[PDB]
Parts: sequence; C-alpha cells; structure tokens
Amino acid sequence: STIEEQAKTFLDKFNHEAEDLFYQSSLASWNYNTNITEENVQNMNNAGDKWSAFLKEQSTLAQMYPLQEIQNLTVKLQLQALQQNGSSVLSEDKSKRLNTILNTMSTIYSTGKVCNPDNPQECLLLEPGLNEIMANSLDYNERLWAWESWRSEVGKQLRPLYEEYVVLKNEMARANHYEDYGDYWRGDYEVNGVDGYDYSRGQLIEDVEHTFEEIKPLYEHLHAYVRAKLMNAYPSYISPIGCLPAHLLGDMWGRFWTNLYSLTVPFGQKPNIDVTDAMVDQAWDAQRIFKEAEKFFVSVGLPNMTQGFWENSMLTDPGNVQKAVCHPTAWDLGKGDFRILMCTKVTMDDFLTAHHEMGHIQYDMAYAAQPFLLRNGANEGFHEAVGEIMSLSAATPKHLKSIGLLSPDFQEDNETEINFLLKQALTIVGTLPFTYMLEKWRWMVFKGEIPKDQWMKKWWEMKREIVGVVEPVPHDETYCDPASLFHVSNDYSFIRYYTRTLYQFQFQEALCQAAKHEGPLHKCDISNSTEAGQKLFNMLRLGKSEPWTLALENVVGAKNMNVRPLLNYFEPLFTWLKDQNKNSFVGWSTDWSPYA
Amino acid sequence: ASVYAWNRKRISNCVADYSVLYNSASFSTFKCYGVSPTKLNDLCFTNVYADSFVIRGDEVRQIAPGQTGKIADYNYKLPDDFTGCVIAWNSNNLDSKVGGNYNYLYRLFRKSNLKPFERDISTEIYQAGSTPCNGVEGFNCYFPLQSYGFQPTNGVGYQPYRVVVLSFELLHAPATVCGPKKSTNLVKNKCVNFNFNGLTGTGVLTESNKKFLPFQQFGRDIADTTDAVRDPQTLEILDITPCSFGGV
Ligand SMILES: *[C@@H]1O[C@H](CO)[C@@H](O)[C@H](O)[C@H]1NC(C)=O
Ligand SMILES: *[C@@H]1O[C@H](CO)[C@@H](O)[C@H](O)[C@H]1NC(C)=O
Ligand SMILES: *[C@@H]1O[C@H](CO)[C@@H](O)[C@H](O)[C@H]1NC(C)=O
Ligand SMILES: *[C@@H]1O[C@H](CO)[C@@H](O)[C@H](O)[C@H]1NC(C)=O
Repeated sequence: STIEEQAKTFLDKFNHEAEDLFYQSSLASWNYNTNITEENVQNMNNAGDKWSAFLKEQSTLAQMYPLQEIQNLTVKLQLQALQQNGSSVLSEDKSKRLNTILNTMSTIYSTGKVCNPDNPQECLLLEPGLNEIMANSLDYNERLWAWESWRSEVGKQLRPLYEEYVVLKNEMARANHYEDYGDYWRGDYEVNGVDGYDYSRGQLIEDVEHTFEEIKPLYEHLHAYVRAKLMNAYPSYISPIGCLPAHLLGDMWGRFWTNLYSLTVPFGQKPNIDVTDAMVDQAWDAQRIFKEAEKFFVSVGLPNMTQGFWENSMLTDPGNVQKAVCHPTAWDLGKGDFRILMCTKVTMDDFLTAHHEMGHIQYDMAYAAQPFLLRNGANEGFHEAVGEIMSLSAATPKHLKSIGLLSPDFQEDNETEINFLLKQALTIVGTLPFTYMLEKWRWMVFKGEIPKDQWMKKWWEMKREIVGVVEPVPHDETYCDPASLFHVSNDYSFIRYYTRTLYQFQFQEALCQAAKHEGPLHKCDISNSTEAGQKLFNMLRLGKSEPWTLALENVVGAKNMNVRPLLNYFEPLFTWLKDQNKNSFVGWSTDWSPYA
Repeated sequence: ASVYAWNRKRISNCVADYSVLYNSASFSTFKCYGVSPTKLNDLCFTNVYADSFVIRGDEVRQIAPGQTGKIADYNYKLPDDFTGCVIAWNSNNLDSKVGGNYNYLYRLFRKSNLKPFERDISTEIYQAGSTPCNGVEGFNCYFPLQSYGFQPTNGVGYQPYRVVVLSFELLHAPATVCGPKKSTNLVKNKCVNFNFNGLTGTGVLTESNKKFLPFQQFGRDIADTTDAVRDPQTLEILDITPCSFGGV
C-alpha cells in the first residue's frame, strides 16, 4: 500500500521487458554495421518502430504516478528519465517531419563531390580524395577553391530547412512547461531531492563562464607560439601582423591540431617517437597487439574480458566483397555481450583508438549489476572521460617500454618529453575554447534573446576575439556554415566534451596521489599498484545509481569545479612557453586591418 | 520444465550411482549442504524426490537453503536444514538459440509469501494497488509471467547452467534404496574376513559339494553356526569353516 513498493514492481517489469527489446535492437544494429544488405534496411525499420512505440507505452503509464511524495531517491532518478515525453507532444502531422528530416541529413552528408564546375571529368569519395588534398598539398589557390566547393554548393539548400528545425524544437519546452530547449539539455545535469547536493540549472552557465577566465591566458600563448614557425614557410604569402586562416588548423572541423606537428616540427633532426618500424621487425600482428593490452588491464586490477568475445567478434577487415563501414564505435548490446567494431591497421592512430574504445567497454560491465534504467554513466561526461584516462597512461614512454615496443636503451631527456607534452596540449588545451564558444551560441539562440540579423556579426566577432581568426572573405546572411557540422545537425549535446577534460584530470591527480608517485603528472603511472585497482573498481561499479556530485566527493573531496589541478600539469610547459613569447605581441584586439 | 513448474517424482527400487558424478569432469557447482558427498554413497535416506529447473548464472547463489533473493522467494524457496546437494553445469551447446530462448517462463510477483515445497499453477495477475484490474493491462496489473532470453552471445553471468537438485530427508517410511558398495574378488583356502549382504564373519573359504535351491542366500547346519553362503555375484555355493586355532 506504499508508492515505494509500487515503483519497484513496475521497474522490475520494465527491466525484463526492455532488455528483450533492447537486445533485439542492438543485435539488429550490429548486423547492419557488419553486413550491408537490401533486406537489412527493411529489417532495421521493422525493429526500430516497435522499439520506439514501446517507450511510448511506458511513458504514458508512469505519468499518472505523482512525483510530490516519493521520498526514495533510487526510483526518483529512474522516473525522471522515463517520463521524458520527447516526440509524443508533437502532433501526427508534425511528428512525420522528424523521421523525414533526420534520414535526409544522413543521405545528403554521404554525397561526396569534388568535381570542378564547368569541367565534369570525375570525382571520388571523401577518404581517398579529400584527405590527401588537405594533409599533403601546400597550395593556397586550390584549397581556397575547395573551401567554396562545400559552403556554396551544399549549405545553400539548408537555409530554408535548418530555420524550420529551430522554430519547432524550441516549442516543445513550452508544451512541456520548460523555459527553452537549451534548458532541456541541462536536465541531464539537474539533481534534485538531496539536501546540500542540489545543483541549480542556471548556476551551471555562471560556473562554466567563471572557469573560462583562466583558460584564456593559456590559449593566448599557444596561438602566439605557433605563429612564428608557420610564417617561415610562407614569407610573402601571409603577413606577420594579423591572424591565421581557418582552413589551416589541421582537421576538417579544426577540433584536433595533431596534423600540424609534421609541418611545424620544432627540431626534426632527432627522430620522433615512432615505433611503427619496431613492430615489423618482430612480425607483430593484430592478435599479439590486443593480447598485451588485455594483460595490461588485469595488471591494473580490472577484470579481464569474457570468453564470449574473442571467438565471436571480428577483428580485422574480412574478405574482399564485404564493403561494410567500420567506423570506430563502442557497442553495448547488454546481457553480458560486448563487441568492438573497427578495422584494424598497423598505424599510430588505430593503436591509440584500440586502447580508447576498450575503455568504454571496461566501464560497461562495471555497472552490469545495476538495473537497466541505471545501466549508464553518471552523466554524459563520465563515459567519455573514463575512456581517456587509460589513453593518457598508454601514451607514456614508461608503459611503451613496459610492453617492449620502445628500444630497451631509450633515454628520456627534456626534449623527448616536450615533444610529447606539446602533442597532448594541442589535443586537450586547444579543444577547450572551441567547445565553450559553440555551445554558448546554441544556448542563447535557443533561449531567444538574439534577433535574426545579428547571428553572423556576433558569431564572427567572437572568432576574431577568442580564437583569433580574421575572416578570409566577407560572408552575407545567405550562408549557413555553422549548421554543417555533424553534432549540431544531428542533435548532439556538445557540453559533454567540456566536462570531459575537467573530469579526466581530477581523477588523474586523485589516483596518482594514492599510488604515491614522486614526480609530475605526465610521468605518472598506474601499473604495478594493486591498492589503486581495488580502489577504482568500487567507484566504477556505481554508475548512475548515485548522483554525479557524490562521485566528485569520492575522489577529490571538493564539491566545486576546481581549476588549480590543471596548471600543475603544464608547469614544465608553461615556463618554457613564457620564455619564447617575451617579445611577441600576445593578446589580439578587434582587427579590421587586412580586409578593411 | 520451467523454474516455476518444477517436477516432483520419487526415485525408489533402483541403485543410485553418485560416483558417476565425481568423474564426469563437467560440473562446476558441486556443493552439498548438511552432508558430505563421500559419506552419502553407502548410506542414504528415503524421499529421493528430484526437482529439475533452470537457473540463470547470476542467480545461482540465490537457490540455497537459508538464502533469500528474487527467485528464492516467489519461485522456489528451500527450507532451512535442507539435507541435500546441488549440482549445476553449463548447457550453452544445447539449451540455447539465436534471438532468445523463448521456452522458459517464470513468476516474478505474488501477493503473499510462499510456503516451502508447494507449487502453484494459475494465471492470476498481481494486485499491487486497491483498484482492481478488469483484464486490461494498466498501472497496477503487472503480469508477472515473463519469458527469459538466452542467447549464445550472452555473458558468463547470463549463461544458463543446467542444474538438478536431489532431496534426501528421513521420514517414517523404512527400507530406502541407496547407492552401491565396493566388491572384492573372493580368495580361497585362507582365513579371510567376509561381510556379505547382512551377515559377516571370519573363516576359511573352500569349495562345497552341497547344492542350494536358487532362492536361499546362505545357510547354517548346527546351533546357528553358518557353514555355507552363496554370493549372487558368482552363483556359486561355498563352505565356511573357522580357520585353524587351538591351545598350544
Ligand atoms: C530506496 O529504494 C532502494 C531500492 O533499490 C532501497 O534499497 C533503499 O533502501 C530505499 N531507501 C530507503 C531510505 O528506504
Ligand atoms: C507528456 O504529455 C502528456 C500528454 O497530455 C502530458 O499530460 C504530460 O504533462 C507531458 N509530460 C511532460 C513532462 O511534459
Ligand atoms: C633539462 O633542463 C634542466 C634545466 O632546464 C637541466 O637541469 C636538466 O639537466 C635537463 N635535462 C637533461 C636530461 O639534460
Ligand atoms: C553378475 O553375474 C554374472 C553371471 O555370473 C556375471 O557374468 C557378471 O559379471 C556379474 N556382475 C557383473 C555385471 O560383472
């Protein structure tokens, strides 16, 4: 006769019913990725409609339970995730515009085109055609033509489509009694019902902005240092008084600046940390690569992989007729079934991705004892930051010499570590200003205090100030270049990448102090310490059953967002970065100098 | 059968070979409660009722006397001081199929606690709230009958092991049937101890010229002194005489 005993009955019914339907959807999604077939497209639409209609039925039944009298916190978090209406609020004539638009985005993005206008000879796809022209060529004129090959031939037909998307997704919040759609994405971080642990939704905007005033002085010196070794290659092609072009920052999206290390190497006379030649003398293959990775984890203390994965999953690219895509993704099929879907290669990137995709798997069986609704990470930033702490340890020279990839006589001086640390700075420090600015623009435009004619003049004016990029060509309002990215078009919350960095270094300093390492955090190691392995797995196994704010108190003891344990990682780098920029002009104002 | 439909049949009037389980080299859940596996071969109790059901891997420990849980409460409860043994082994090679083993069901909810060793077979629905269900699923029906899904790709925790439970309890019914006992080849013309079925003694063994009808087991001649036994392992009649002794 209690609501507490009534909720445990309903979640016990849902857990067995959902895991049957979730296994059918996960098994169906797995055969689609592994094998591309005609009937398999029809097979996906058959399983996906009855799976989507099942969540429609469970949401209506939990609505009649009032939420004002459930003092238990374990079932309150389950009911908050289950009661998200989503698409049920929309009408039938408006919900059919959901499945139509999202499938059109995937097909439009899959069209590869580099055929020249008024000269239609031939053009190939993205992977053999586009990546070679951005990573190898050094010509300004054709890359400028390639810049106008996608933002004026593809983005021109999105201007009536994307504006229709942002006027109806914003309307669900008033029908769901929220403020805006930006506040809806902050509901994942919202915690209620706990005394002293409550996190307001509006305090997160202030706290994120408050932590950005110490990110900025670090990013000022990074752009100043990288500008002296690039004007050497282009004496009269770039002027050394202004900023840098946007289409010269390493990747297609400019997220990672890893590809400028080969072009802008400081001292290339001594060899770089490259062991691709080391494995081919001893004839290393795919099996011996993953065998030493598994025994690395069991040496830490984590449980080893099950027997239903090695003889069941696929590892390499099989056959010749199977042209199925093998984009690196982590699979959680449930019921103890865990798979890795990627094409192995003997390269630098695939070896690091091999360590990276296993960490999400190692997080998944930890909360296997939890119920299905709580079988997830503590938030969207935990499942990504957990998968990256072993990536920091595996890239250390000590771990590489532990397996035997590096030479037994490899000295570790200053410059052998500055080359490694600056590689980590480009992939960690460089992604912090880009994540905050893009997510800040999307939150206010969903809130609505931005008119139609001030979108572009404010978006560009923060790129010149924060990032420091002068526009190579003026653009009018008919362009829609911010909507071309994959995450913004496909409804993905980008804030999980900002909190990934601030979490992966809170855990690193806490775990290294437990191991009593004498030295800096870059040289710290986790292996050969059984005391740290049993300590970590107890906190890994909790999952979403506990609030995420209690997870912070379980490792560092500070309830707030600390910024002090990030400069201590870069003290060897910061003092070196401070001496080269003694005379350079650090800190840009507003600059209309080149294109006045 | 299903876990909620465990059978109960009496095993009697036959020999129970428990030694074949020891050398099977296939069981990984060989535990005995209240009795030793070695000492239950020669001696046994009546009421040899056997219960057969399938238990998932993550809930093997739930099925034990003095232990509670989910299956142990509303499906099958073992009473305290259960003098029996549990043996389980994996059945992935035969008791599994792709897409889910849609053959085993169970009861998940019930209003009241179950009495030990009773089986209920009904289609009654759960009634958590005061509002009754009129046959249509709502907010308080929660049909407890659910079909488990077993697949060859499931984890070790979800691997369904084949488990059989043998019960041994002592009641007023006498003359129970137990397992076999070792036999040793007969030795002749030597003072050797013998212990046949029900009788024992010490003496020398020799061939007998006498003949027995095929329904006697042994015999005596004078003053209740046994002088002839017929072992059924050989169908041969012998003489027993006390070996040489006297005063020096
Ligand atoms: C809340 O519900 C959970 C169910 O998992 C239970 O374990 C816990 O004891 C409950 N809390 C209180 C205070 O009763
Ligand atoms: C979900 O939709 C139903 C339909 O009327 C509505 O009653 C309910 O309040 C909605 N839930 C939320 C959280 O908006
Ligand atoms: C690294 O530099 C410091 C001073 O900056 C110096 O004392 C030290 O010897 C250097 N390390 C090596 C291996 O030369
Ligand atoms: C049972 O008696 C028969 C007949 O003497 C004999 O052949 C057999 O070996 C005895 N027991 C067994 C099965 O060994």
